[PDB]
Amino acid sequence: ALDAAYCFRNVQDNCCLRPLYIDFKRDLGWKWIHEPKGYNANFCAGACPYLWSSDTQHSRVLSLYNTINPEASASPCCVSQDLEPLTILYYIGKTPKIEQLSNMIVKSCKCS
Amino acid sequence: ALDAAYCFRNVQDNCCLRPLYIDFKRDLGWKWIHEPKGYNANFCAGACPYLWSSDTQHSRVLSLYNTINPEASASPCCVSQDLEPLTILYYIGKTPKIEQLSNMIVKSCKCS
Repeated sequence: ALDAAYCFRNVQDNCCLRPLYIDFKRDLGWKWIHEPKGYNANFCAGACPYLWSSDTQHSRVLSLYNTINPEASASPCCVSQDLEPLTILYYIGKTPKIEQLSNMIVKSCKCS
Repeated sequence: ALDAAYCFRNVQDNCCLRPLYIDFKRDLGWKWIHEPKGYNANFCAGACPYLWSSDTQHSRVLSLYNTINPEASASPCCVSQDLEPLTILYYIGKTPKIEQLSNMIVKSCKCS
């Protein structure tokens, strides 16, 4: 899979999972989230050559088209595949609010 | 939607559907497909600013992160949303083969 095991601690140009830890206050200026203070959002980035983790038939065809005609700028894109949720705690005055946000953390990537 | 109505015949920088007709033989060198001779594959391309057709919570958060820190190269990507199939006819010797390929044509885009 295009996951941490394959992707982290390898520097490759093709589509792969890239690590990214976001500190809510420091990076986004969100001072209102109480816990957690940050999380491993991660992201997907890299080239999508022919048949490299192709999502659909369209990704397969476009990955071949883009190899032949790169000027078209029609390459498939390296995007999230598997994601995980994140539970946050924030206050609303003194009313503690707990919310489970789905699809917050990316665990694997694909060429779509 | 980020579809033909909004996107074609407008030249915008943000994520949008882009037209692309592929001629099998001329563009891909696939001489073995009998009908159709080509089709409207189309593609998705363009910038993903904060909240522009955000797919998941991760796309929402990363679109804000990328606005503040563009060097990170962590932007969400403009990718297919709705797709359509395409039926092709090809021969295998003199055995006509008919296949319906799913997700061949892109009709709308999203920032994922």
